[PDB]
Amino acid sequence: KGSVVLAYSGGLDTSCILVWLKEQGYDVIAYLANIGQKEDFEEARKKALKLGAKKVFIEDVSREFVEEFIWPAIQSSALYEDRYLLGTSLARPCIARKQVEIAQREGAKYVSHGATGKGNDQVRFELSCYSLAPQIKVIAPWRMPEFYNRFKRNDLMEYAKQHGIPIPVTPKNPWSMDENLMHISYEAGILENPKNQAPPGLYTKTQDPAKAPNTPDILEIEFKKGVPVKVTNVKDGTTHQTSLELFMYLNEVAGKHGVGRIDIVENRFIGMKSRGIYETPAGTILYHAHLDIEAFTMDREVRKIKQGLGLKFAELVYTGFWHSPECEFVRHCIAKSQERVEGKVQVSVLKGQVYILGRESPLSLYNEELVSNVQGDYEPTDATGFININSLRLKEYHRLQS
Amino acid sequence: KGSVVLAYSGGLDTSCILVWLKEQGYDVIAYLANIGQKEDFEEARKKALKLGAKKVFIEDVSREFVEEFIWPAIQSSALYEDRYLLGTSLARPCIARKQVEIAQREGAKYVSHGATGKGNDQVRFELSCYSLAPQIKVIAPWRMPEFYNRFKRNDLMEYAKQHGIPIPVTPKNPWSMDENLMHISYEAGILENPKNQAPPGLYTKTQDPAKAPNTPDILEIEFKKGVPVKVTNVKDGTTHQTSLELFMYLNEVAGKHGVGRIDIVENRFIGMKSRGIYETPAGTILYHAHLDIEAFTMDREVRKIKQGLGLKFAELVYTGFWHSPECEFVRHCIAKSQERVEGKVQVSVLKGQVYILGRESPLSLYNEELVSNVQGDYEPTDATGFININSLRLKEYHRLQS
Amino acid sequence: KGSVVLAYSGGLDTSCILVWLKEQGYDVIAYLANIGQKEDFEEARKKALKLGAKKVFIEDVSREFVEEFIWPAIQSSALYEDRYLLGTSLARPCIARKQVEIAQREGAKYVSHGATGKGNDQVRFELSCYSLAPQIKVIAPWRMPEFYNRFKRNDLMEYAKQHGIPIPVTPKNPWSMDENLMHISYEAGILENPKNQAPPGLYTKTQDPAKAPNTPDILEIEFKKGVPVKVTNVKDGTTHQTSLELFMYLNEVAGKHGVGRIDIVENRFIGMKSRGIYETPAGTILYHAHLDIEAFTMDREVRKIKQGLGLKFAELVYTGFWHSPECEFVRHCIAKSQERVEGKVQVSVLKGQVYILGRESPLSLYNEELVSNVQGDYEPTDATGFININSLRLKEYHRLQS
Amino acid sequence: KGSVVLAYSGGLDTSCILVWLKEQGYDVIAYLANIGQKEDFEEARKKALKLGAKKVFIEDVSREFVEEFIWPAIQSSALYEDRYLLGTSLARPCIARKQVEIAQREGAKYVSHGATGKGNDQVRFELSCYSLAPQIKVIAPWRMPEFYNRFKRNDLMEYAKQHGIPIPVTPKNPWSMDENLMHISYEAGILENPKNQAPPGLYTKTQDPAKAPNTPDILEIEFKKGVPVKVTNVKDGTTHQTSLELFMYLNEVAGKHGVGRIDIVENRFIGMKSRGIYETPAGTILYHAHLDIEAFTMDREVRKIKQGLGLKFAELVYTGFWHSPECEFVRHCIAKSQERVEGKVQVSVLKGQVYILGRESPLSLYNEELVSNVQGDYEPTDATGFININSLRLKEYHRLQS
Ligand SMILES: NC(=O)NCCC[C@H](N)C(=O)O
Ligand SMILES: NC(=O)NCCC[C@H](N)C(=O)O
Ligand SMILES: NC(=O)NCCC[C@H](N)C(=O)O
Ligand SMILES: NC(=O)NCCC[C@H](N)C(=O)O
Ligand SMILES: N[C@@H](CC(=O)O)C(=O)O
Ligand SMILES: N[C@@H](CC(=O)O)C(=O)O
Ligand SMILES: N[C@@H](CC(=O)O)C(=O)O
Ligand SMILES: N[C@@H](CC(=O)O)C(=O)O
Ligand code: NA
Ligand code: NA
Ligand code: NA
Ligand code: NA
Repeated sequence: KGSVVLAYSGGLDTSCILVWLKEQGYDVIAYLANIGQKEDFEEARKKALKLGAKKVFIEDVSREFVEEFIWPAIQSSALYEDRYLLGTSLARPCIARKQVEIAQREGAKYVSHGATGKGNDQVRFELSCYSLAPQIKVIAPWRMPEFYNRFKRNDLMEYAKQHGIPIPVTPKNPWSMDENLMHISYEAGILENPKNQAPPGLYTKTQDPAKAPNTPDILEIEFKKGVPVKVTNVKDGTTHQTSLELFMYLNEVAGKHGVGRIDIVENRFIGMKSRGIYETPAGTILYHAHLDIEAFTMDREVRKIKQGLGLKFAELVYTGFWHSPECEFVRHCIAKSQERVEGKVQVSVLKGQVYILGRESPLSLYNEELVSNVQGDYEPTDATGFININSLRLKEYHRLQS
Repeated sequence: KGSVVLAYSGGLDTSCILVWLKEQGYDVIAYLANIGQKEDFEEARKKALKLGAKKVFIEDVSREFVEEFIWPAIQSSALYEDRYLLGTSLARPCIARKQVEIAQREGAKYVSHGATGKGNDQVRFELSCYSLAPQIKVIAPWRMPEFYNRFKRNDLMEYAKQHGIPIPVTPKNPWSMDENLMHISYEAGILENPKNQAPPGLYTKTQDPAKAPNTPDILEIEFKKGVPVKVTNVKDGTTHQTSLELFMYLNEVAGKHGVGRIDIVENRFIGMKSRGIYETPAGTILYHAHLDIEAFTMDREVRKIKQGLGLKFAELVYTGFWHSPECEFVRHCIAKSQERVEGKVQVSVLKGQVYILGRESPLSLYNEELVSNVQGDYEPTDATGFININSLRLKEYHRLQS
Repeated sequence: KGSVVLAYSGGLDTSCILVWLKEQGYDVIAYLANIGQKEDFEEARKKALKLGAKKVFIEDVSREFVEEFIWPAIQSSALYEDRYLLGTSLARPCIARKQVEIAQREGAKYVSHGATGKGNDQVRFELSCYSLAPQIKVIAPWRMPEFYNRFKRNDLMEYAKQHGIPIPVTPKNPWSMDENLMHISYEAGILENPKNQAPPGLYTKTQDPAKAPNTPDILEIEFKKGVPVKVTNVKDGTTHQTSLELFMYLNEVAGKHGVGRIDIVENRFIGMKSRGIYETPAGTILYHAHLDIEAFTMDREVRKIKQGLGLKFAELVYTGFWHSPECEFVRHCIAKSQERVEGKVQVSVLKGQVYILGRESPLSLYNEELVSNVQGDYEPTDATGFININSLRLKEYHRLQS
Repeated sequence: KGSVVLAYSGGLDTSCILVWLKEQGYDVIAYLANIGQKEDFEEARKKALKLGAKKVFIEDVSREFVEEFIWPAIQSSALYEDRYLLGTSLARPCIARKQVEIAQREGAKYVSHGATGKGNDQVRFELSCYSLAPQIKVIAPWRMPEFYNRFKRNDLMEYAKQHGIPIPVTPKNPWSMDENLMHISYEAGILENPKNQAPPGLYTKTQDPAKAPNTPDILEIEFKKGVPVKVTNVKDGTTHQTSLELFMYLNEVAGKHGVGRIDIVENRFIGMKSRGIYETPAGTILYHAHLDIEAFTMDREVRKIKQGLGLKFAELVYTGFWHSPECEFVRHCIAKSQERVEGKVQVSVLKGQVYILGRESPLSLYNEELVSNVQGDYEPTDATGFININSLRLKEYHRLQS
């Protein structure tokens, strides 16, 4: 009994959980985070009311998702375990934070979610909830015996049918999906056998690289403070100079050319290896563009220190520690390194690949004249000394193990 | 005076240097490292004799280049500054080591090279020479005033003409190339303006992704101890189970599909930023395949420690410290992590991109049953404790800065 | 019901737990790890039998504790959070491993321990048990509601009195102690207020530095492969050339001079900060001696890579991950670095401090002649080049943010 | 010819260099950095004028040395190679910066110093000079053939005698000293044999721990933002609440009790190992006090990230890169971590050792109640889940290499 804010999506799990928490005594507040997925939110709201929700909040959270979450992730220049661009992992603290906000506003003692007992997301939601509101209580049905021993997915379907929970007819895929503005992830079902290949009908956000356009899209991406501020199509003249709008245009450009597809096995914070395929179109373009622009504008030695911090950032976000003193310090250090990260990157998007074509920047650390056929401000005799003393170690070390 | 072993390639710089060291008193031993480039070595030998070389050594160094250099680089899973696969950087210690070997055999007091005063390669050659033979002497003409002030590239052409040094007619490109078995690099001339895009005729080793085959090549790559031992084409049945032969077939497959192209600005050991484009076809396939197979067969926590070592490996190789106690220790630690890195990766090569399709391994750390819709060996109640104590910090830290 | 191997010490907690597990249905095997503490093990055995133990194992585990645990810890050159020498943290995997060994021999389905619910040791025992024997079951009464809600320390005393559990008369100190061969730790009770100073009667293993001898003890410590193999007193001639015997002599020497005292606040694996004072006499001498000898015999760059691994080692041991693939890999890498770590360190032990006096080694990387008033094998002109190119960055970076 | 600012100390080397640069055509500006050493600066000024200096600048640089250099070094909590507190290494950028400032004011084209060709200090002076003023020119006589081949220390003495350069009568020690406010270092001569022990008359700044007071000094040190702001003697009531004054009082307290003595072999930026003994009295107290106060007030995970940065700081300072973008970024990150580092540490100074006695802070992350015999805000059942899922890896990893 009391009021619970449930992170609700409209699917079987969270439809059932709504009804279940209601059967258990709770007044349920259905909370629909609109984060760039393809939902008919109004109908999901109607469905939630029919199901017995006391209240429905649809929060459009896309712009702040781009600007407060995706932007620092690009600044980081880092990939979880050298492959994962963190699409879902970034979204959870964005979702959880608004959920806590709705709960404290409503005077609700409990929050709730439909994440499974073997996942990362359970951790991410709940670490942010406790971090931001130490006194909130969580109900995670998939970790409740009374719940998880009863619905041992076809047991859940039956539960739906018995309580008149509607099942869309659209029909089910033998995997689960997570979709937001940044990516789409597909993970259970048939994909659990890491020997088995994605069927072609799996890929919903990117074109098949064999069907993709024959002409590339050539874009110019402008950065300031490590994040994109402008996208212009060099050919057709299209321009976007606001965050969400440029990001979606990059999704639409990259998806059109089949860009952003990975197939990976990853290691889950609880310690299970999991097999996932991902579609991160815009994220893939920006990952590469940003690397090129920070490398052009950053000191060599700042960069290696900064990249260690990013690596740390990637692991903290993946495991669910966005709202922590350590990720806050790390985000601050990463932000600081990006002060001069600005300029323009020319890129080409074609057949499932992004290509860097050129770059320029008024804050460039590049010196065309110095690296030159012409001399210039350099003494070749210096280098001789530099080599010769770097070798002293090296010649010691040989003579003395000889 | 005395005998000098010159790392000779047959191009303008090292043709001129041969003649110059000869004019200076030295007996010149011309040393042609055959490392998978496209030279007519026999003619380069003839050219070296005509030029006044006392002696010519052509060393076919390809197999040991793959097995002793490229193999540990793949084990490392690392990229210099997140982009560079180290093609040229790996080759130098292979070349320098054989040069020192030829010099000590011949009783030659000096070795020599045609690397410029602003490069990485000068460092790599000479650090390995001193490391392996502390008493050898180096002649690096590009760092000698008597030499570099006189040939302030058209001054070098004149020198050639005046000493009857032949100039191929093939004509010059407004950039310099470095080619070996692993890659091709292009760097000076027009490419020095990082705003300027590679002209299409630049790309000699990879197909244009717009001209590349419409059907992919699907390959199965087998690893053992972190390095490829087998490549089989799933369609046409082609099989290679020896190191050099599988590597070249992967070059030929990846080059055919336009795979392995980068355009980057990098930071040079002497501290100048430089602009380079690279073609690393096989290297690009193996980079991705190996990542997938180590991730499937490696403990999560071994992996992050191991990846720090790889990062260290990448920097040590780039800067020229292959032959050092620190790179030796690092290579040893990296090798040790790879003991269980084995299995089979299914990959697709199409339109300038490599795709992972699936993987399997008898040393897999994957548990299909555990990660599953079915229960299994897991207690969902555990995770609740795991979350709740990970939050204790986190809730402390909020209350106490409140 | 069934048989349980209880890590038993003879104190109130584990005396009560013995009786409690017996009341609960279990046959209790009392397991006394002799690890260099000051117990009357035979009487603790008698006490355990009187209490209803089916069986008593006293295992003298000291020599293997020194040689398999303390030795790799010294090789590591690392301190948990720059202060803690890990005395108790090292002991647990030594104790747990023998416990699992006794349990599997006996055909016992369960193991048990008296560690509290807020500690590190619960984690260390149980992570090693599961790691070494995935199928064993743990009973940790302090985490059982039926147990911990009933004995909310005076409730435990009453339980003792009501079951005729003997209480020594020796009387209690308002803190808890953990003692082994390596150290003694004191932690709860009055010490929980980190503002409060240790009372003088707290310190049982080290002399008060104000009462300590006026003449120092000067010792020569010999290392091989990073671990001490010989201790000789320079004055009185005492010599120990076996592991356990030299270690105890160093405890006895350091304790005599008041060496090895710390007072720290540390952060506990579950995330609570805790206040602890420690006495690690021999450990403190060896920490300093070994640092001096590895620094004399190790390459500069091997050292920083190695020290990162040690840091990792310290955290893995503190948190309870000795028996893990990551600590195993790290111990292996650390061992490998120590191959040349050998020689002789002259040290002085006086008034709560250790002093390094000198050192020597046939595997020294020191060059007296080179570092010299005399020239020698060096070119001062080299250094000029080395400085000048290290500055190129540095001068770039100024001009280009000017 | 032209004007040169020489970092002058008044000793044989820099007295001779003054006269030599004058003989070579230059107008010499003698620059005496007063950095807390024991010079009679007025007489050194008189000596410099007699010697032919056009000008003499005595700069009292002590307060800014403490506040801008030593303070960030304490914030760092780090030791070069786990032993060296960086006394001399910190001073050089302080000295070099004022030298560049004097040179640019005077319109002097050149700066100069008497550091040897095999040292660290040559690097530190000159990297800061170039970093701060890319166009200045350096004269480093010890790297000039015309100079260093002529004064092959008794050749320098003769040079003095022949030019009427006064030699103090005080007589020479068979080692060189470097002294400032932070420490004293002794290094060449007899100490070059790392087997040889410091003679007792070597130690000028610290009492012999055998002669040191029988009663300790108990001090309370207050920190704010990671740096000491107050020192009060608990017994005698002495109080210092300004930076330089508290630092000197801590030198005077620690020196009185024999605190701050080390004997080490270190590895020099050019790659030679060197043997040095150091006396860092106040630095030693503050190193330990600050560690205790940051550990009490810092998040566990902020701390390990922060300590990596400090480690980086220590190496950047030792090698001479204070004035670099990477040390600037690192100092900024380190400063940021210290925002909450504040409170009071009770310490005891006795017989060559410092002891932590207690600590307190209004920004404490310590929770007496939580870590407690009393329950409190904790669920012991949580920890069971935390252990059990930390073991899942661990049990996997065993079954799958079984
Ligand atoms: N389909 C999903 O449920 N995706 C969520 C998990 C995706 C990815 N493994 C992650 O942990 O962020
Ligand atoms: N074209 C070339 O001369 N390539 C050699 C340099 C390539 C790359 N920047 C490297 O340093 O390894
Ligand atoms: N007195 C004790 O119970 N000592 C055990 C804990 C000591 C130290 N904090 C550790 O965790 O290893
Ligand atoms: N006596 C000295 O000349 N000391 C300066 C060097 C001390 C120490 N090895 C350092 O490099 O900072
Ligand atoms: N969202 C999925 C996967 C994950 O959380 O990592 C789950 O709840 O199981
Ligand atoms: N090989 C080229 C580039 C390099 O060495 O990095 C040179 O000698 O300048
Ligand atoms: N041994 C003590 C302290 C610790 O484990 O860290 C306990 O059980 O609580
Ligand atoms: N100051 C001494 C030592 C050093 O610089 O490290 C020298 O000039 O040689
Ligand atoms: Na709340
Ligand atoms: Na030789
Ligand atoms: Na078992
Ligand atoms: Na200037």
